[PDB]
Amino acid sequence: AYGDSANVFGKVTNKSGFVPYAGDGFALLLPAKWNPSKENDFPGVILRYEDNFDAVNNLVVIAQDTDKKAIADFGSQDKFLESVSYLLGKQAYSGETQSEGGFAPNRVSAASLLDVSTTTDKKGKTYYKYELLVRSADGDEGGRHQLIGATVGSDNKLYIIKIQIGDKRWFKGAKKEAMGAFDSFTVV
Amino acid sequence: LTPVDLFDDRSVRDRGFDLIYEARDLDLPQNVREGFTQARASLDETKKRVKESEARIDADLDVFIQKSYWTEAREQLRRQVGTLRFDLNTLASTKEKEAKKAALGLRKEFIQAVEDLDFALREKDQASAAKKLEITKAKLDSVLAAVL
Amino acid sequence: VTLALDKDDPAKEDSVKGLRKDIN
Amino acid sequence: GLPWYRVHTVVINDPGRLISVHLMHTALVSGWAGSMALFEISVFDPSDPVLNPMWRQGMFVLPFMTRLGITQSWGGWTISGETATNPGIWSYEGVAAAHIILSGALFLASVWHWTYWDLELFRDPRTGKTALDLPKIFGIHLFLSGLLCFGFGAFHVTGVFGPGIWVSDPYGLTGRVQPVAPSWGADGFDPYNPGGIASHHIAAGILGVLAGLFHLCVRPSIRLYFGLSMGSIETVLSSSIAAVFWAAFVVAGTMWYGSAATPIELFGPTRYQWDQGFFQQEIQKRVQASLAEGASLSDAWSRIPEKLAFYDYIGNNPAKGGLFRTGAMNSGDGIAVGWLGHASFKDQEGRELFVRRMPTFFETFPVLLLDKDGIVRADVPFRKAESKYSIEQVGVSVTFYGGELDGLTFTDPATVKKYARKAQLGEIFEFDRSTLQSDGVFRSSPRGWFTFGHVCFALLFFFGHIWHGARTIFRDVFAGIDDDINDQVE
Amino acid sequence: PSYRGSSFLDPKGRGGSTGYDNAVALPARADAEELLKENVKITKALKGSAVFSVAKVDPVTGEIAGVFESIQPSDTDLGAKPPKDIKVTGLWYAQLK
Amino acid sequence: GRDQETTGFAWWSGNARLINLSGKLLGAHVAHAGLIVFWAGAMNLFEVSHFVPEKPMYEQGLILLPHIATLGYGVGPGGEIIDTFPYFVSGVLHLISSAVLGFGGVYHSLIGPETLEESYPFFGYVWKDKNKMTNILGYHLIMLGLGAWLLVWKAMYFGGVYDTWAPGGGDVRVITNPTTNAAVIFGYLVKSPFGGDGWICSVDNMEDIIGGHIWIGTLEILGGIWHIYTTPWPWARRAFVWSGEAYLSYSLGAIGVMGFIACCMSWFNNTAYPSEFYGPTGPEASQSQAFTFLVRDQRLGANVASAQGPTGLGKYLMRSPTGEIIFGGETMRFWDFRGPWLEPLRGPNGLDLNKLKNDIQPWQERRAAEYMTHAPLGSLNSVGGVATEINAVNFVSPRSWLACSHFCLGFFFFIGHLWHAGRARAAAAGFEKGIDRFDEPVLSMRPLD
Ligand code: CLA
Ligand code: CLA
Ligand code: CLA
Ligand code: CLA
Ligand code: CLA
Ligand code: CLA
Ligand code: CLA
Ligand SMILES: CC1=C(/C=C/C(C)=C/C=C/C(C)=C/C=C/C=C(C)/C=C/C=C(C)/C=C/C2=C(C)CCCC2(C)C)C(C)(C)CCC1
Ligand SMILES: [Cl-]
Repeated sequence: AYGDSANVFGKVTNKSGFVPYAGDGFALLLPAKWNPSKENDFPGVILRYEDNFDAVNNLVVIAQDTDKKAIADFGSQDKFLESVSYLLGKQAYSGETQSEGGFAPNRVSAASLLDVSTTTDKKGKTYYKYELLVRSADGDEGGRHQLIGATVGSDNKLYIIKIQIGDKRWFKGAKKEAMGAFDSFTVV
Repeated sequence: LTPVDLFDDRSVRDRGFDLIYEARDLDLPQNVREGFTQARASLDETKKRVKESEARIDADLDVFIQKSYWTEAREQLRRQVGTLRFDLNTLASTKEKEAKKAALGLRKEFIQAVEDLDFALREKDQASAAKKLEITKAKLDSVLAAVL
Repeated sequence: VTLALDKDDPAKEDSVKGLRKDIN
Repeated sequence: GLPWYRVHTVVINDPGRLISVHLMHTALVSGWAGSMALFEISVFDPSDPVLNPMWRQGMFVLPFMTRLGITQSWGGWTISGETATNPGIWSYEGVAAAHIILSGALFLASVWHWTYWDLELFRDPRTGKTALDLPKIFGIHLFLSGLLCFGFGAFHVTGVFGPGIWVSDPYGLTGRVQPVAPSWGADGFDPYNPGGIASHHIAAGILGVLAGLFHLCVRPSIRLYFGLSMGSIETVLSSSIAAVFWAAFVVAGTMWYGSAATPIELFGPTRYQWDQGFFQQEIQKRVQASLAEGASLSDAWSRIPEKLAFYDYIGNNPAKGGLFRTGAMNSGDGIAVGWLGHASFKDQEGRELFVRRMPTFFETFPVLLLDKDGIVRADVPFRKAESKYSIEQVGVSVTFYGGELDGLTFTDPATVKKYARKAQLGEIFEFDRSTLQSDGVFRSSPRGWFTFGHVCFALLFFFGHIWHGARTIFRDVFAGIDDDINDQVE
Repeated sequence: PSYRGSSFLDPKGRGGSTGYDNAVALPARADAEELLKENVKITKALKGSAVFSVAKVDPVTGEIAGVFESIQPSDTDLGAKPPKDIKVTGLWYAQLK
Repeated sequence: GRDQETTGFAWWSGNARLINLSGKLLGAHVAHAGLIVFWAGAMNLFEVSHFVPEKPMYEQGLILLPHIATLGYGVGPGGEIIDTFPYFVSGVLHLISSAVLGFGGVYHSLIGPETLEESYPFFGYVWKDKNKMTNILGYHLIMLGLGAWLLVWKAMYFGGVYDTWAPGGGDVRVITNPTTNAAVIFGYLVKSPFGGDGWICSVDNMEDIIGGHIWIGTLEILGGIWHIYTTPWPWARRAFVWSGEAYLSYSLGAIGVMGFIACCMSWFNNTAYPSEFYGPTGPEASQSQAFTFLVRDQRLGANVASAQGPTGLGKYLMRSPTGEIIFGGETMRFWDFRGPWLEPLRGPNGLDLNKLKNDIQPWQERRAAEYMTHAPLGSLNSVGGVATEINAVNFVSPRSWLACSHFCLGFFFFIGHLWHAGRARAAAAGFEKGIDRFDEPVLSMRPLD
């Protein structure tokens, strides 16, 4: 029981709302109110934090070993997302339906790509950053916002970040936590 | 078991999508959130909508009056016209101080013509609303010959 | 492949095998 | 006159009618014991003692006869699963008749003591009024109590003259009535030792005789005569009601927690055996005993007894029941017919999967399939619109080992979800919902029903201790307080 | 179309797209002979036929009206009851511009 | 001061000592009227000092500034606040007048005469004098009548008031044509209070509000002159209790209804309580959500008319139980909502989806998205969501404070009615101290009642 004084009348140590993280080969600023989840959704998960309030709001990094050195070697950004389309999940309902509203027939979920970019960092490597809104037939959370970013590191390993935020929480302030984590993602 | 499907919607944010997301984050000022800063900062976007507002008045409002469509003429005067009061202050706040009183004086009587046209459209008086509209278009051209 | 300890951990986790000697 | 709740206090003044009114209660209790044992024998199904035993069938007082040696019947059948060549007189039906014959004998004795209430024994000498010498009366009955206690312990339990008690293995497989030896070390206070039961009733029987000889001879103190109100027949009632809820918390406590006096072959497993993985660990201890010596999977899972896999099942947990889910445990999920195998789950990456079992709290519980290291890999999702752990995509197949489905594999995503939802309930079994027209939702064992009565009785008898202790200390002010009682303030 | 959507949930909480897919409150007979109303919630769309008859023309305004007659299926309760045929008659109206 | 045994009232009911003390009772009211003006001065300047212009008026916890904004002092088009100095003058003129009211309230409570009956016969009153009570009742109706003409003069002549239904967006509008039609003005009063009527909480334009205050101004000037020159008729002698606690209880039941009315007025109405200043109503924020996701999903390629919900009613547009095309969802209950951002999209046959697929204006989706994140749900410590929400924002709507405070105040003053009307009817009858014990009236009744 080491005796350190209580912080009476003292200055705070963290009002940023972000915690700096350093895994293996990457570094990012996690949302400070999020906590580690013991879930492996995908093959290649290193860390996966989720929100304390609801488990829909979460992020995950994925480190796949690859044979290619640049992210342009995976093709263009449109041809890249169709390869890594497993990030958005799979429709486990192979039932036939035409009564869900705002969807194609037999589709109970429809991802919609809203933004792409080709931003880089001070090392020179370009990233493929994505912004989706995945709606469902029940329409939980008012939809789900996806923030996918991917790059290949200096060890031929594909690092993919995916920040998922429910749309209900998105306009209520989880855009600041997600975009601040999404811009902070740098693979060294 | 099938994967989810994508859709090319990367141009909806270019048109109109990220507009209700700007009106819901409580870090922006409300003049940024209500669309008030963006109207004051870009003069041509007000100059676009004011010429659009007279296109809804000089051509689109008389048609509902001879066919006596009142609730489509009450709200013709409020839907896209519903920014014209805020717009005619921004276009009049770019002038000289003796030109602004000439601008805001003409702008004040065009308000008194629309609010008299609204009351004419409220008691369904077609002989008055067709007469109050010609007064309204004359006071409209007097403001728009002053602020632009 | 699997020990009897880490077969009763993912199935019950309240197991008397899994709870005692769990300082490791 | 009297109220309705005060009618039985006509007996508080005369001891002859107190004999007659305890005799009528004793005739009704043993009259229930024989009548309930006749009802349970008339509905008991002794066909399968391995997979439809007595606690599975709603038998409540039949595990109490079988606990103290009565294993045979006048229908040929036994409990261990063989034919009785000589049932003797102490069958189940002989004891069910011995309580009814005693019920009528105690009935006639109560009619005698009701008419011949005015016995000279009840009037003390040289005052002539009805009086009872409650310190010596206690010394008589404590002497008889320790004499029966020592008799039950040295002769009945120890098998010197009587038959013995039920003793089984730790895992409820090999259980008989055999004599025990008393254990006089520290081991006799382990309540899962049956030798401590015999060593109890010898030591507590001898001390109860020696204490009985004390209270026969040594009259009480005068200061302790008034302070405990010894001259009233109700200060013995309050202290006896205090004795019998203390006992009923201990009795229902050891029934619920399990003891050597509550075997699981008679009363069923406990809820702490499902929670702590008691049978699951042993089932895995015997598979790994066979895979290490060199054997196949399907040849190792066949070596597990079908009775051991039935203890590892949530429907035989006594805390998976309901207060008004009435009847046998077979009325809930059906009569168990055969063990249907051991469901082993593998996905398309060749990795084993383990269903997270339903905890005892959960009425419903989502099915999860975890890996070796404890990470969820597959589930039956609630939302199937964009899933990432569905059985369909992960590719979960299920293979059985042993049982009725031995060496059979199911890869159909509808079939696998059916057996994944049965594997959270424990080992997989085949029932019949047509023999008893079963509801579909579980019941509690007699281990749970006995505990429910004997804590509700032990709690209502706390209030009766409070009421009758108050009526002795405040006997003088029962009908009201005095008129000049205003001296108790300043 | 199906009268309820695929994400409709019955009183026991199961449905087509969302839901349990079994009777969870009956854990011993969770999946059984009752797979008609728990295992598949059928959301297949049926077809109906309608007969329109133009009765009046106002060509100076481009307005036409008439009488319609349709026959369509009712509802299948997500595939739990046979749908019944319903004959709907009445009027209609449009504007040709 | 005064004690118990000279009055029969303890310390906890000691304002009942000055029932028959006319001058002390006058200083009791004038000092209390100082407090209402003092609070209105102090809480105004508290809200001017804590006003931040780069935040909405309803987000800042302001309940008095929206009342001065509704009069149109210092507001621009669209509810934009031009200057805050008109709100500052209203705070000081109450804070200075409170010292004047505080002085004469302290004066008549300490130095002024105890009963002003024999020295000042114009102000003196006995509670049983039915002429003098109607005389004082007539004086104050003329004050309420001339107070109601202040709102009419300020709307017709002195700059106008804020009209949220104005063409071109809401701003300050001189109400040149107030509605003096008795069939329209007295049609609100006999309207049912239920859904689609809302008694007088549905008054939908400012011309009925200002024209209705012409009626309430003239009738109170005329009804004041009526009570100065009349006494209550013999049927009114027959029905009322004529004590001072009775006259209090009459006022307590009248004002406890008025607390319930202003509870439902501020919760439902958005004309006299404009949403630019008070925030969206309960119905307004729930209708704003369905409008927000209807515009969100038209742009994401979906026919919101043909879109079927999971129940089969229609996810975005359904039909009202009287046949109007309304918004779908659980907000079918608020289909009779009208709003100045929503009514431009609404034709005769409910909402017009031709007008709603092509002519959604960018200012309407600005404003309706603001109203969705400022729904009048919060918490007691001002969190600002549903009860299942984390501490992110700091918001409870003023409508949520105005309705909840005035239901509680309206409920207790109905209890104060039941207290004092029971007591004054019993104290005039003589048995408010208890049963006489000599002639107990139950003992002179026939048993087996
Ligand atoms: C001597 C005659 C006799 C015999 C041999 C039996 C034998 C039997 N009875 Mg029956 N019975 C009898 C008389 C008899 N009974 C009478 C007179 C009654 C009416 C009161 C009953 C009522 C009865 C019922 C209601 C039941 C039985 C049952 C049973 C069976 C198991 C007994 C058991 O587990 O009890 C366990 C006994 C105890 C745990 C004893 C509790 C005594 C406590 C621990 C002592 C506390 C007080 C003590 C004085 C403390 C001081 C100790 C020391 C200091 C001296 C067994 C076949 C059961 C059965 O299966 O029948 C169908 C059953 O349910 N009996
Ligand atoms: C401590 C006493 C005790 C205990 C633990 C048991 C335990 C058991 N008995 Mg036995 N039984 C007993 C005394 C006891 N019995 C007595 C005294 C009788 C004679 C009436 C019987 C007669 C009897 C029969 C005939 C049967 C059982 C059965 C059962 C089993 C199922 C339990 C059940 O359904 O509970 C039901 C529990 C409840 C309904 C909860 C009771 C809560 C309170 C008491 C309700 C009262 C509230 C209210 C005032 C009642 C008014 C409602 C009105 C509509 C009736 C279980 C092993 C059954 C079995 O499986 O046999 C094979 C069976 O068929 N018992
Ligand atoms: C060994 C247990 C025992 C014994 C011998 C007594 C004996 C007595 N009690 Mg006490 N009592 C007890 C336990 C006991 N009580 C408990 C556990 C409680 C808590 C509930 C009470 C609470 C209590 C009160 C509050 C009062 C008594 C009174 C009395 C006296 C009259 C009883 C009477 O006329 O009932 C008459 C009863 C009836 C006519 C019908 C009762 C029917 C109920 C619903 C039970 C149904 C019977 C059921 C079939 C049997 C199952 C019982 C179960 C334990 C097996 C008598 C001296 C009274 C007293 O002291 O008088 C001065 C009195 O006022 N008792
Ligand atoms: C709005 C609240 C209010 C008001 C206006 C009054 C007013 C009055 N009460 Mg009541 N009273 C109240 C609340 C109130 N009371 C409450 C809450 C209780 C319960 C605790 C009581 C209990 C009570 C009792 C028991 C009695 C009264 C009595 C009186 C009267 C005589 C006062 C007196 O002699 O005090 C003298 C006290 C002082 C001089 C102390 C100093 C207080 C001064 C007035 C404070 C002024 C401060 C202010 C800032 C000055 C500004 C000046 C201006 C120039 C700016 C007076 C009219 C008495 C009565 O009935 O008379 C017949 C009486 O016996 N009151
Ligand atoms: C009745 C009208 C009314 C209304 C609608 C409001 C509404 C509001 N006020 Mg205003 N206020 C009022 C009266 C009112 N107040 C009064 C009378 C005062 C003078 C004290 C103030 C002084 C005031 C200040 C100084 C401030 C506000 C603020 C606020 C805002 C938040 C309030 C809050 O968090 O409360 C929290 C909820 C409560 C305190 C619950 C109140 C319950 C009371 C205490 C009764 C409890 C029952 C209890 C048992 C009885 C006690 C007596 C008993 C012990 C004998 C909100 C807009 C704040 C704001 O937003 O400023 C911009 C702010 O700073 N108000
Ligand atoms: C602060 C306001 C106020 C107060 C307290 C009084 C008090 C009084 N007035 Mg005066 N009066 C007032 C304002 C007021 N008046 C105004 C403003 C006018 C002008 C319109 C009048 C005109 C007036 C006349 C002409 C008369 C009175 C009379 C009376 C006396 C008896 C009233 C009565 O029992 O009504 C009881 C009311 C009823 C029996 C009517 C039935 C009420 C039910 C609820 C139906 C109401 C329907 C109505 C259209 C309202 C619908 C909406 C409602 C549900 C909210 C009493 C002294 C009488 C008297 O003796 O004076 C000399 C009398 O003859 N008053
Ligand atoms: C304008 C309204 C009004 C007026 C003028 C009066 C006037 C009077 N009342 Mg009445 N009364 C009213 C409203 C009113 N009352 C209401 C609304 C209620 C219901 C709650 C009552 C209940 C009531 C009772 C029960 C009694 C009186 C009594 C009295 C007399 C003396 C009161 C006194 O000295 O208080 C002294 C003041 C106090 C002791 C302090 C009380 C403070 C309480 C705890 C509230 C604290 C304020 C707190 C912030 C509010 C929280 C609630 C909020 C959430 C809404 C006097 C004739 C008494 C009397 O003699 O009858 C004739 C009496 O016994 N009144
Ligand atoms: C005469 C005689 C005889 C006969 C006898 C008999 C026949 C008997 C019977 C008896 C009986 C037959 C008895 C019975 C009893 C029963 C009882 C006693 C019961 C009771 C019940 C109860 C007590 C219940 C309770 C309860 C309730 C109410 C409900 C639930 C819960 C409880 C449990 C609490 C002979 C011939 C042999 C010979 C000799 C003589
Ligand atoms: Cl909804």
